[PDB]
Amino acid sequence: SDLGKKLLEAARAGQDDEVRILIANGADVNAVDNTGLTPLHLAAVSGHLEIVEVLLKHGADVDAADVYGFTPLHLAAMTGHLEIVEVLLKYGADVNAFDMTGSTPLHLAADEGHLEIVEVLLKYGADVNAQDKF
Amino acid sequence: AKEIPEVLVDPRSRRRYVRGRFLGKGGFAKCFEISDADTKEVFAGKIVPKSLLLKPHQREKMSMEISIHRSLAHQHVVGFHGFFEDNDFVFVVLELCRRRSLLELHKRRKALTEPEARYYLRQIVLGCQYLHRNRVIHRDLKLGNLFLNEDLEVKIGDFGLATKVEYDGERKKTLCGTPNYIAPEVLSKKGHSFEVDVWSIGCIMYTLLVGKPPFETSCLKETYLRIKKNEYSIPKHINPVAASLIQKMLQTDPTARPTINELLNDEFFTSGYIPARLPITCLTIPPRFS
Ligand SMILES: CCN1C(=O)C(/C=N/c2ccnc(N(C)C3CCN(C)CC3)c2)=[SH]C/1=C(/C#N)C(=O)NCC(F)(F)F
Repeated sequence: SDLGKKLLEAARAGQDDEVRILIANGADVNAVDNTGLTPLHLAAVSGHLEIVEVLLKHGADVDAADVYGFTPLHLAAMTGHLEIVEVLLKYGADVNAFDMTGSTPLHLAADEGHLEIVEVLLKYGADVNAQDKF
Repeated sequence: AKEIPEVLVDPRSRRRYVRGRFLGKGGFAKCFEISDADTKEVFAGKIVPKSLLLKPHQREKMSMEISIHRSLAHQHVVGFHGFFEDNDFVFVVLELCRRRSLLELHKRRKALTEPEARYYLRQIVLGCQYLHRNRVIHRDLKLGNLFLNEDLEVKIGDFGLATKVEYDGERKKTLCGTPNYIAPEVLSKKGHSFEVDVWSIGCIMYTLLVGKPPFETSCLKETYLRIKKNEYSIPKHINPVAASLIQKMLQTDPTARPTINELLNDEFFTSGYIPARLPITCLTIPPRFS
């Protein structure tokens, strides 16, 4: 998709108005790049709160996993974007989602010293003993 | 063509490994997450159908990968846990590298900052120095077999094109496949040795700092002519010490490149900041003090 590639670029670059236009013109909000990043992943990790909300309202898959197993919540938690962490949880993000190391958004936030995020994730039911099994 | 058993049984130990998710494939191999049904320990299982091993150069590749890798143990080499077979498949049990490879990092980041290039390149060169001192030439170093563990530590893998040097000054004359970064002496009749690994590290260094490959164009013929003629350009924004080290490694005459130890001791490795740890954000977006 040409609109898919354009929407990925707009979301990464934080171009709010270019994102609203592409969506209105038929852009796949669930477009995926060559390592599984979606527009929501790219807005989340770049700190673009308005684009995160726009994407979620236009049906963005809140638990889309990239080639590391990161959800947009993993990326928001490791980069310290508290408002995006909250918006994602409100849109039903799995607070205990596991990446391919068995790490939750909480493990990643703790490792990066984002202790405000650690506190918020514990508030929305993050389990410190979350364990991935086979 | 045979389905892979859902449970891998080692006929020696009788350890059972449950087959989980597909991880990757290339040549005759697929790789899967596998777990000890008893200990719950998780490995990468490389699985190769004997239907793809009927030719001499293919049986050679599988056997050579196993005999070379099983003899290796280093901080910067993929852990080798074992190998076994049934009637239809060869199974190789490896260390699972949960943070993918420098290929995935490259596709997301393109050009790294210099400190991050310095962090990764030192680990590549240490792993390769351990290989060269054990008389192992890898011959196929590429972003995709420079694996990362949970600590973003580089692990060299995929020893399928590797060879053992049997005597001093030996020039190997054959390869059982086509290397990713073709050294000019591989394109010639004169044979090759350890210095193909230094060429490939030069290509990887250029790619990490520049964000594209030094020789690759659309036409394999144009590419090979560029290699033979040593035609490439280092953009002007690369620091001089880094540019100079790319030029030492990307030379036509293999005797003029640095040895793996001379490469490890290059000024590049000491000329700027040496990160202790990279943050996990470095897989997706640039770092500041790194
Ligand atoms: C060194 C051992 N090794 C690994 O540890 C590999 C790890 N790959 C991983 C690790 C974590 N996640 C994935 N995913 C695909 C996930 C699936 C779920 N999804 C949501 C997220 C991604 C893949 S691949 C490998 C190889 C070796 N040797 C190998 O690929 N070799 C080349 C071959 F196959 F060509 F023979």
